[PDB]
Amino acid sequence: REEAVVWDILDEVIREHPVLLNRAPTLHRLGIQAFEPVLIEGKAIQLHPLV
Amino acid sequence: KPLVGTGMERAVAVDSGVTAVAKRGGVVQYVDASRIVIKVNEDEMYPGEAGIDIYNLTKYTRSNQNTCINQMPCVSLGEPVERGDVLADGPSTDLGELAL
Amino acid sequence: EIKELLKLGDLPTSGQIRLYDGRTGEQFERPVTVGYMYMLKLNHLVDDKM
Amino acid sequence: QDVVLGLYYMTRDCVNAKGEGMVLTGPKEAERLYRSGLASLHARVKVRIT
Amino acid sequence: EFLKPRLVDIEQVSSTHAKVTLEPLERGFGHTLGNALRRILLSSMPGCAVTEVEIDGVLHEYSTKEGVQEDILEILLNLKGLAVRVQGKDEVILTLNKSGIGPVTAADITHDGDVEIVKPQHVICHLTDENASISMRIKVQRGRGYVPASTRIHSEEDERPIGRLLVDACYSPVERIAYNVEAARVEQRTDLDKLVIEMETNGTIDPEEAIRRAATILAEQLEAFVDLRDVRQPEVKEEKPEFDPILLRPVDDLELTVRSANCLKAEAIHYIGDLVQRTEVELLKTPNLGKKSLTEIKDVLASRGLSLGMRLENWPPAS
Amino acid sequence: TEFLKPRLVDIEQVSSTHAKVTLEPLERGFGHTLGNALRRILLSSMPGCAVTEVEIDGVLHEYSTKEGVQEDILEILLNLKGLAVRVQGKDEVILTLNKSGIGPVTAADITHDGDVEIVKPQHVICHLTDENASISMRIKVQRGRGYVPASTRIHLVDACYSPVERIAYNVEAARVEQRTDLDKLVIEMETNGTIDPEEAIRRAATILAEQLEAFVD
Amino acid sequence: TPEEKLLRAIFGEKASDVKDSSLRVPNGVSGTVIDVQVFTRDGVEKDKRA
Repeated sequence: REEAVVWDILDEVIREHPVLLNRAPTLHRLGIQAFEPVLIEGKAIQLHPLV
Repeated sequence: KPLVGTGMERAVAVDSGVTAVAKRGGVVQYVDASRIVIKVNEDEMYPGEAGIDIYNLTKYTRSNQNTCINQMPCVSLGEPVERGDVLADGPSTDLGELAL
Repeated sequence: EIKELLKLGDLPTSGQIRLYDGRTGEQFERPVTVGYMYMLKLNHLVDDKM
Repeated sequence: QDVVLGLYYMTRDCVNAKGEGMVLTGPKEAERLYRSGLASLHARVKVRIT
Repeated sequence: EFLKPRLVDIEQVSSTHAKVTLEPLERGFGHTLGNALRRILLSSMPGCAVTEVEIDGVLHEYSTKEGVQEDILEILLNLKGLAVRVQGKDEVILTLNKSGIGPVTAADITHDGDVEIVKPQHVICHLTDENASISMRIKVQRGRGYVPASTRIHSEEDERPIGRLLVDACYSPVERIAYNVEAARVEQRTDLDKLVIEMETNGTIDPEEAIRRAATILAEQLEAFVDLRDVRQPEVKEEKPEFDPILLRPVDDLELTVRSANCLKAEAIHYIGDLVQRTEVELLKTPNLGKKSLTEIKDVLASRGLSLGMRLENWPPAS
Repeated sequence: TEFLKPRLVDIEQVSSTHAKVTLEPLERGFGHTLGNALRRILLSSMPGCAVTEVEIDGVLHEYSTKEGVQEDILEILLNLKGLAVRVQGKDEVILTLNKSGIGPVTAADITHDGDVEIVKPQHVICHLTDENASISMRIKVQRGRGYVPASTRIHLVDACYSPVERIAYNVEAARVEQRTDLDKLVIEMETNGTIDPEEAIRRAATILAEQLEAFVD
Repeated sequence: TPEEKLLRAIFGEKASDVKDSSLRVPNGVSGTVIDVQVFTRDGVEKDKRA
């Protein structure tokens, strides 16, 4: 139902829970890296520029 | 329409089927978002069956890549058009030019 | 011919003007180029990839 | 790339511009001088640093 | 130990465009109020613009009226920019009617005491066959900023009118804003400054009206800025629902017959927490209920798992 | 029509002079407009009292040397800018620095006047070397709105009137349950000690309200 | 199963002999219906809408 109550729950489960980001040809171990997720309005992934 | 163009855009729009190009030169009898009727000039008009050229327009419809392909009339009621004139724009064509 | 058509348009030959940051309202150092570029949206639209 | 072009233009100097030659108590008031358009970003200056 | 500005000559030059000037400005406040006003002028200004539209014989944006040379998708995209101004009302449904081979302008609408069509030449569509004829119920609301069509279905709850084609809402009458502070010396003062705020309206806000309601917001925002009370919220809401939530849904959800649908409006029963507690006794004495009329209600309460007429010594709690 | 005014605002202050305030949820664009407009008033047009002119005892010019002090003349001018002055009923006061002997001349070593309040008597003005080393000068504090350099006087110390040592505003996204992009405005400010950051903003904002006394209803 | 059986008996649902296979709109994509076609076997009766 996407009840608005759930959004506040999701932010709890998201906090200290890393996710893994991996881009096309995995060449060195830095091809997969773990980030802490920040919720975004939009359908694209936001990737820190230094990485 | 491209502000910065090359000149080819009219050739690509017309030669690609997407646009509706006048068969015979004449004057417009009726203009609908649906169809366009051309009352043929005498010179180009065949002797028998007389009559008018009637162009039925393609309206909102699915493409191979799920984009929409829709024709629109680019002339107004009772305007002179000659044979080989642009009668209706396809999608991503403006006024006879190719506007991607 | 471009610069000449800029004259007729009463626009600088540089192709550049000064701009102001809409947030702080202050000037942008250096002239920046502004102009019109025909641009396409290609059909790698996000809400198909996601 | 974008980010380094940033710092370069910042920590760079030109021969003569706003703020030429003055002296400031510390970094804190060096920004104060710039943000208000009194000093140029790149002008030769003695400042107290620690 | 400070000064304060005010607005001297406001100089129109078109219905759409005018340079309003603000004379008593101190050193630098020019660019300070100047930028911080453009920000609140380009966004937060009130505006009315057409929200929904129903047209005679058309079912969706993507069709073709007979004898018109636009497509519904184009006529809608023409209305988005129809520039109206209304006064006491908040949502007003205008009506359009015209026949015959002829450009239907904005003037061809019908007038209401509050409707001012600030541009009556504005093309809406063209007819093209002698006895072709269109009619539409255009509905205009008034809000703030940009409410695009899509977000305008989550409130649903029966917006069913298939005819109503929703158009993207451009609720704002600012087109483009531009200040420039030229220096202006009142005869004696070291150096004060001017502020020419050149602006470009759609025609339906008179510059002074605007620039005032602009400064108003800045106040209410800065209102909380003055002191800073570290403020927070109570929070910790309630985690104890007694009854089953089903008793908090309206009686529509029961999917019942029309003669029985209005009848619970009558005898004062919206939520089913009241239909739940009204026995069969209560029901012959209610307007228009009988042998065929009440068998219907004992059957849609069975499927959902409730019964007619019981108690709950606590209805309904509690805020 | 009606607007959005913020809720939840936490001032977390580090030291009494410095403080960091977070304040959500602002309407779209309202973080930058309030942020930038308040930065300008905090920095540029903020009433304060700093040192403006210095006539020296021993030498007429700012490229000379005083016997007994290793800090150059241009050095002490900077120390003067870093003295925080606040006058009470008096609009202008001028102090005398009377101190001599082996050791640093602090700010508690200045004359204490009735309408004078030195916010840091610890502030180091200049050091004194061995033997005797004589120093007494007249240093004129002035009252003004802003930061006025020594260079702008045509007919001398840069005058740093305003209490603000540094201001920056950071605008970040804040969500309100079912609102997508709102602003969270973080103001960080450092002061010269003559007024605490919390109150500094109050009057800072009051100033901007006073200028709108012509349009609001 | 038992607990499903007991549940059907408490709330009285006539556990149907037919599965739900209906064509539904894919999650996230949203638009306007503009056309419906029905193709029927030669010799099966065209239903109402068809």
